[PDB]
Amino acid sequence: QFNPYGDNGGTILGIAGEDFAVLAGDTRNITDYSINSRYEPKVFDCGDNIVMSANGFAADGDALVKRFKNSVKWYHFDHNDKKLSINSAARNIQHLLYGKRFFPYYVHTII
Amino acid sequence: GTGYDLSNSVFSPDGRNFQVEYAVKAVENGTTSIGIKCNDGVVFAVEKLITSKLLVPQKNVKIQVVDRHIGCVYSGLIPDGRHLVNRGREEAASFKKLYKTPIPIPAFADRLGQYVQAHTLYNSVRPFGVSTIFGGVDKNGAHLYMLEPSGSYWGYKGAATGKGRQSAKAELEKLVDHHPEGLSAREAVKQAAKIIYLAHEDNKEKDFELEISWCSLSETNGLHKFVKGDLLQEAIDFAQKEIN
Amino acid sequence: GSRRYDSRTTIFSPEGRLYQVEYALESISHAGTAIGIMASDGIVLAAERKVTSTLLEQDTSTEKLYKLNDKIAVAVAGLTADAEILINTARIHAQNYLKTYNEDIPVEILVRRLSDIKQGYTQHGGLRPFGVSFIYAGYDDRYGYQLYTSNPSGNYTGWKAISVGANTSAAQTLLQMDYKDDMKVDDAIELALKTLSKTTDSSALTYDRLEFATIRKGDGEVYQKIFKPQEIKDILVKTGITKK
Amino acid sequence: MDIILGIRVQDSVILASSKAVTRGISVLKDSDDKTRQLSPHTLMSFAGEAGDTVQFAEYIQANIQLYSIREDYELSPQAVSSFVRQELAKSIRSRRPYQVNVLIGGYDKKKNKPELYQIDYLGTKVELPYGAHGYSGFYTFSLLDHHYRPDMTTEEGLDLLKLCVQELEKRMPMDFKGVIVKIVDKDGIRQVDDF
Amino acid sequence: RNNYDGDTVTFSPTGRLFQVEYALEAIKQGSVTVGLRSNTHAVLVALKRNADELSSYQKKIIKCDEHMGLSLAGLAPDARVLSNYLRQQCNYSSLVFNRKLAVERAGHLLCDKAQKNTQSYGGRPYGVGLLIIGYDKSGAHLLEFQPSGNVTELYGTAIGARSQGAKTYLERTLDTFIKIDGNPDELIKAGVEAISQSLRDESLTVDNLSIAIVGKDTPFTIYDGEAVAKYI
Amino acid sequence: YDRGVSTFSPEGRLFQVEYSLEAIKLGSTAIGIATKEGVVLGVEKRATSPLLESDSIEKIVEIDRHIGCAMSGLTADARSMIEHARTAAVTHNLYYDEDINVESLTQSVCDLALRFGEGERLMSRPFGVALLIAGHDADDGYQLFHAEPSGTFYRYNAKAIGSGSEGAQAELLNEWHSSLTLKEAELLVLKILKQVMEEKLDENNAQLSCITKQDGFKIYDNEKTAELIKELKEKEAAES
Amino acid sequence: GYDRHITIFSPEGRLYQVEYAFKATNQTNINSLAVRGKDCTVVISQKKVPDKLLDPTTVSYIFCISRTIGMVVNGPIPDARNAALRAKAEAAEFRYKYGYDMPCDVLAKRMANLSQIYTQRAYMRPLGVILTFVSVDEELGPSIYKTDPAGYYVGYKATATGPKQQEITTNLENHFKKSKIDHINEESWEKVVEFAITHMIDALGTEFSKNDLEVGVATKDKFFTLSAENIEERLVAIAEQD
Amino acid sequence: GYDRALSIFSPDGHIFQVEYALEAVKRGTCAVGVKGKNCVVLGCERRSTLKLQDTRITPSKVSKIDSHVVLSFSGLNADSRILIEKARVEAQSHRLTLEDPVTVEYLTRYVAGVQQRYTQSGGVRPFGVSTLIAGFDPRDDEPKLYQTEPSGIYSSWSAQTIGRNSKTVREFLEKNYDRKEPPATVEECVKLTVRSLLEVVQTGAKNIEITVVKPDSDIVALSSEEINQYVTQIEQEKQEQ
Amino acid sequence: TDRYSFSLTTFSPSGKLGQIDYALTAVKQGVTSLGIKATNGVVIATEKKSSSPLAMSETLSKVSLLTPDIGAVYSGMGPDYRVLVDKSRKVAHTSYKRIYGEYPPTKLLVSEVAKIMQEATQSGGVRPFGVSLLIAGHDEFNGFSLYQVDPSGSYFPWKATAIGKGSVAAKTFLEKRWNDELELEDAIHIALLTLKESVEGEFNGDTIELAIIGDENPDLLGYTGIPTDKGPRFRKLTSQEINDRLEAL
Ligand SMILES: [Mg+2]
Repeated sequence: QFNPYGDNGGTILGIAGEDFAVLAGDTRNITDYSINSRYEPKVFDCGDNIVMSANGFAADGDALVKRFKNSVKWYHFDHNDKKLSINSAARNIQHLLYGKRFFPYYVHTII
Repeated sequence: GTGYDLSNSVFSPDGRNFQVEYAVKAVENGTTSIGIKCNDGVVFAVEKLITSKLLVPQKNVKIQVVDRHIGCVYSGLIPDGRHLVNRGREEAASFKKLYKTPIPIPAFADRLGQYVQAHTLYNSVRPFGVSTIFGGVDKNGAHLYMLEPSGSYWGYKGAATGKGRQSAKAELEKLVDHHPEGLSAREAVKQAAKIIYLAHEDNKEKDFELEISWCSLSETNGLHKFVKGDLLQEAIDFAQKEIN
Repeated sequence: GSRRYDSRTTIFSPEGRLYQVEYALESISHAGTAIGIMASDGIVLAAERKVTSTLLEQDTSTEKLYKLNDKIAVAVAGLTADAEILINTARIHAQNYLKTYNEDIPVEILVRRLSDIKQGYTQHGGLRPFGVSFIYAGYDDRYGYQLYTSNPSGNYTGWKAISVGANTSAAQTLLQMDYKDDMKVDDAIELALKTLSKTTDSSALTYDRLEFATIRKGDGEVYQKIFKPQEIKDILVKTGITKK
Repeated sequence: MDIILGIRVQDSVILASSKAVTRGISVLKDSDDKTRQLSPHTLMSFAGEAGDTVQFAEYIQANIQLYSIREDYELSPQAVSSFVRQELAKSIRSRRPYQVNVLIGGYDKKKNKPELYQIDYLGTKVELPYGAHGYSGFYTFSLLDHHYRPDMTTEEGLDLLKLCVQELEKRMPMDFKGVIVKIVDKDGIRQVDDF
Repeated sequence: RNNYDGDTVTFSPTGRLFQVEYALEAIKQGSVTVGLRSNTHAVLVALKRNADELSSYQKKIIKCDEHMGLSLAGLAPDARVLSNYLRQQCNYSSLVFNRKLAVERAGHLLCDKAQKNTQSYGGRPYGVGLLIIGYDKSGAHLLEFQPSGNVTELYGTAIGARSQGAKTYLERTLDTFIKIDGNPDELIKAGVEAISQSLRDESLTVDNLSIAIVGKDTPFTIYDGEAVAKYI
Repeated sequence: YDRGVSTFSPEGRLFQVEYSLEAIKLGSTAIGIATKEGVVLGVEKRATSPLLESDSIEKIVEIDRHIGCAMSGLTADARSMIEHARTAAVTHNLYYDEDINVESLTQSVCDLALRFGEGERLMSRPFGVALLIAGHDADDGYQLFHAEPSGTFYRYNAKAIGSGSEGAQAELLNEWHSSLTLKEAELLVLKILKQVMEEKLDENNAQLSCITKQDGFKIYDNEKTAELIKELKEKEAAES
Repeated sequence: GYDRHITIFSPEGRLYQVEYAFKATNQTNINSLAVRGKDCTVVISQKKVPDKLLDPTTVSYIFCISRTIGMVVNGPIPDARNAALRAKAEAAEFRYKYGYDMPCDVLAKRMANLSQIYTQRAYMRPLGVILTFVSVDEELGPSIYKTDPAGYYVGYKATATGPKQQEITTNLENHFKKSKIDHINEESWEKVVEFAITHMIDALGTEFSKNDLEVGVATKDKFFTLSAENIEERLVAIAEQD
Repeated sequence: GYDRALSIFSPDGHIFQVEYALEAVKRGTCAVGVKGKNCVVLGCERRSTLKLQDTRITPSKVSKIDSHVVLSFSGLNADSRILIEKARVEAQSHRLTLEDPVTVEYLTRYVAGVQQRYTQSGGVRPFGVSTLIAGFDPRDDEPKLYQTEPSGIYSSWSAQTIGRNSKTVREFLEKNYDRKEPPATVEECVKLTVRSLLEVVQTGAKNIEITVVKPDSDIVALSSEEINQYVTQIEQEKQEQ
Repeated sequence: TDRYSFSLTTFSPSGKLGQIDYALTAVKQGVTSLGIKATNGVVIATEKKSSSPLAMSETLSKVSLLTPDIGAVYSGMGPDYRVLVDKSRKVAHTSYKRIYGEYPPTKLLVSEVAKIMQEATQSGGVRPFGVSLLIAGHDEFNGFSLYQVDPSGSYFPWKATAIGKGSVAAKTFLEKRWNDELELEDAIHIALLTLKESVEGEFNGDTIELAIIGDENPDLLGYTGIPTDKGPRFRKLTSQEINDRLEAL
């Protein structure tokens, strides 16, 4: 039987300050007990001053990050380049995730 | 009765489809494009009307490539030619996928012909407003074909369509009579340049830009390549020297 | 395209009439006359065969009267084939109601379903309507004996006595003259035969030129009888329309 | 789990439905009415899987009321039971079948007769003098087999139902929090105040 | 009068497609917009039309990707549809191939999308002309798109009412503006002079002017309002 | 019937679009004025009989709490557009936890306008109704858009549609200034309505509403409109 | 009015589009005939190549449908190739579904049913072609079956199609009246080809070179088309014939 | 399959099919609706030559949509049947999903939306039907009377007529209906409605139907004898001249 | 791209269905074909008008077997009749034999063919069939029967009738020559006499097509061993039998 999921390790961490926020992630990508890459970044700038990271299954995380970047691109397209607020991005990501409620993204997400 | 020419796929009392002939009229009003079958390949040439000097030269390409061995040029409504070339590319792709070998020129010709002819069976679609000269080299050698808006296609030693199709055809005919042994690839390229320059007289009001491609078994290894660079200038010089 | 040949069958006239419905009613006006009469203890359907000949077998012929179930019959006026299509759908709907509720379908429900089927063709689909008028004679526990009519528009109405087809004005005048509420089924048979003999287009009214049916209560059940040619001849000689 | 009981006497039908709704180890409700009035003289009690029951019952009620408004005529209890049996027999072979068992009690005004039907989630319909759905049957049937008379009055039927409910409260292992009792007769459907 | 202008599936006896010609005429009645390019940049200038003095000068420049955009003349809805198609094609290229869509390929795709409407019964050709600017791996590019399907690469052109004035202006100024490499302001000024050459009884203001620039080290940007004030 | 719904005129226009505009010209008058203190929308109710209860003449609808709409023409065709706009606004709020931009709402509405022809299933004809979409968002403030069945939409400081719209536009051109206040806008809308109305303007045949950043979109009841009418009568009476 | 443009009935009960398709069949001004031998079937057709720029080898109106069935078409070459592709597809599908090669008459009936469909449905125009199928069926012997745009199909002892059709028809009738048999009593197919060419030059009244004819021969379990050199051989043997 | 645009615009800005449907409504039997102080009366004209027609089984012009809401019409009866079926199904659906019966305004809006969709869809013609929808909202005693046209327009009315000679009856109602003093008793409303009908009927009670709607789902159609009582009272008050 | 989703057969203001009347016109111009019912069988005959004498007559089969007890002949457009015969043979299996194990009775098969034709007179983008059929059949519970089916989809049962050009003349003949005591051989004789008047050309077995629905033919069954499996009642007469019956006139 084919298992459509995998674990690629890693760890991310976000902390909010008074007028700043930080999103950090380790640059290690692994499979089982092998190191796939010692530098494979998983925290990404998505524009509109929003950083995002989906950690867990590297394929699902890359797919989710791509979909959210495309979502911000088309949000600019459809709303006169309106800045995507952090809460608007969070809600749009809730809908992106729940779209696969029955084939989930095996990732924990932090923006 | 009357009114037979208003709808497509309607037979007139003389057995004609007038919409197809109107498409042919639209074809004849297009720029000149020719094809020459030589001993081991084919050459295609086309006149590009430089409406103004704001047009970027060497761009706005008209000759299209199907697979890696088929060359197609057309006279008439350029968008219909692009549509037909896209359909032919899909046909060649499916043929390669199923039968592994690249599609032979007669097979590709019949694909295009069936498509164009099907576009003359229903009043819900418009006939194709292009004439197409295509061909290339397959396992059986070199093949040149011309396909009309009716879906009728034939194999040609040389073909021409567009405004200057008359003179060009005549010139082409002389070629067939002058060398029954055949032309070489570069000779056919230079001759196509000359023939395009000669057929430009029927469109002498606007300036023109020559465009030549070829598919030769020895010169291009069976692949379809645009004649560019030094060979293009050599053919242009041969044509210009032939005019004066 | 193809819209030029579209007759646009479901459009309104500037007076608010459906062209095809009116023309189909005009068609039905030339069909053989059919009469239904609802007596106090039965219902009678009579109809004239427009198609008649010396070589036409009548024993195996059913042109105007049809069984829908065991308690409902129809007299048809117009295109017999459209009538058969509608009759098949009506029989199927009656059996559907039976399978669903384990009860015989009330006559008005069947009439309304068939009339809705007719109306659908007059509002969408771009098809011609059904050139058929129906006279439904039925029995149910809720309303007793019931007599309905439905024309190509999808409209249906209930009558004590009614006629469809040819010479509806004359037949309706005669029925309005000679109909009384307390009459019995035999009196209704007599009145139907008399009206058909007075409004027929033929010389005399013969047995081979008629179809006859009676839905009556004779034993605690209702019996549906489609008259055979001999029964028609007998009932004709009994009311004094024929001899022998 | 749920108790669905029905006794058809001489002049009426009586339906008893357990009041308890339980999910997990919690009795969420103790006053639930497991019946829907399909028509002024036709009532239906139901039991089975959560959600399926009320969904199916209200769907049936919608269709019956639509019929009544369309024809200005009240369907007989037999026709209503046939419609419900067709619906269940179609559902049993669909993607997600309705897991509902129903009792249908009506007073046919034409026959002037009480009718009681029992239908299960498969589409198995029977007309019975007394019916019961689920494990409650295993106690009630025999009891009625001994005490039921066809000529009983509605008060006698109510005493008989009291006997049945007492037996279920005594021997059944689940607390169904009493029963709601309803009577369907020529005058319509009423609910017994206290039982 | 003419029985050959009923639809796009009817050829005239001359061989013409009158519905396509009426789409072209819908362009010619549209407002004027000009485009030009050098070897490092490409500019679109757009005189946005207003319904009246209380109206807003309608949006005439649409961005398709960080490296490509267009200006329109004609039916704004059809330009919305075609621009959305172009955005989706650029998006498909970027997502599936990690590749910026070449301007030539975008022109080919628009040509095919437009031809699909000139050969089928039901529906019409698009009543818009589009000027497409873009900087890609091949340099700067300007494309003219017509409802006929013909897409052509140019150094400069203009479409809309009285566009021949700007067209001849660029024909004379070709050798001038082609060689302005690395100075976007001069390209914008040349384009503004061109679009002024195609206006009669009018004058460019802040409200009726739209500029768009894309080129080397310059993402596709639109200047509206006071941003164009520097160009009168 | 001798053409097609998506057929071009020799001058480059869509026949059905122009015909729908001509049909809109026959509708009730609807005027909108956009200020810096809000936007005002007024409509002529136009009763066809004294028995018709003028309260049930809904020509001003709420798209969202911050966006209102006024219709003119075949108001029956508007209903579907109103539903599309309401669902679009609520769906944008659902996906993004924010109010939809007024231009975005108008653009989604106009997406329907040219969604007609013979197809893949579309409407048979364009809409026979024009819309004045007034609203407020934080990006462009107060906005008033005119949405045509041609799929095009414009923004206006003030705009009049319907029967007496032509002559109304000129009047707006005379009386609109950038520093216009909300009360002046209400009074001006009532004035132009009374001028273009075929009967004496009162609260029963004229409806007023506004969009303010503070209180959202509110339709004025009959009493507020009647008081505004009395105030307009007083202001105009003291002029020569 | 419009009853002349789509395949519906005129008030005289005629389908004018079908008649105009029959008219379109003669657009090519090419004649053909087909004859049956003792154990073979020959089709002769005219090969008219007007343009000198044409590749003569690709100018053909004879098609190899299957390994046993050949088809010669009188009509425009687009509709000819349409019908040829459909017939090849139908023959392959028949062999696949029923395990034996499609009989000539069955393929003729199939194409005739498709033609009838075109004459009854208004969305599709009739094909302006007359199809003559030749084969040596394992159950019927040498077989010639012709189908027309009207949907008719019929077998022939011999046949001819084209502008001079009637003349060739009469010639063949007369020969078969003289010989009193329904075929050519010759064992070799070359002689049957010779007979067909002889009678075609007699009916048309013009001589033929090797580049003016197209010859298709069907023998048991084979259908082929003669080359220009083999046609020239037949012409040489005819010239020597008295 | 058939998607031909039948309802299209004319150069003068008209949808000719909708207006022709209105014409079809103009030739139908007359229907009247009058709002009382606490009731709604719907009157209808029957076609003549009913001497052999069976009034027992024939469908009446006033059809019940729900226990509390009724609908009458003018135009083609078959289209009205289709609309009534849709309306009854939607009323049951609204009961099922909202746990509250339809309001007269919501049912009216649904019917008008169906009619509009039929005037905007390809391959279909508009309904040759205009409707009067009357009743009382659930747990409300304020009468509601709405009218819908083939175009999809709907509006409330204190009283309104549709059908043949509806201009005459509408003028009569405009003359004799005072909004300040609506008919207080049910009797006054039924009398006003039967007078409005008699203005055009010119026959008698035999071609007049009257259905009264009172709150809490009380709906009753008067038999021919009560209609004859009203007609005889009207003619007696007519005789004085 | 089938955009013809509308009726091509509509009511004219006079009430006529124009395409149906024109199809009847096409039928009336067809070669005469007749049918005669006897007490022990039915006979159906027609003329095999061949355009060229080079055409093989056996291929021009105008009488076609539908079921082992039901055959058909026509007047009108050959190809319409051919596709109708194919549809009828198919529906005899799909709609009856595969459901009840027995072939359909004559009336049911005739009504199915009639339904096909009526659909052809109302469906979108189609003309009516340009043929009229005479279907002769035998079933166990109705005996022998002869039906006529028109382009309109209407079918009628005939003791005997004819359709085509000489129809009127033939019917007069049949009317004055038919009686309910007729024999199958006498019916064949009357059919030959009636066709002899409607045909201008040669009159032999090769120029006429004639078939019968008579007794069962066990020799035509193909297998023996099932006493209940009766032979087929439809039998097409050979040219030799037709000539043998012609020589004694
Ligand atoms: Mg056709």
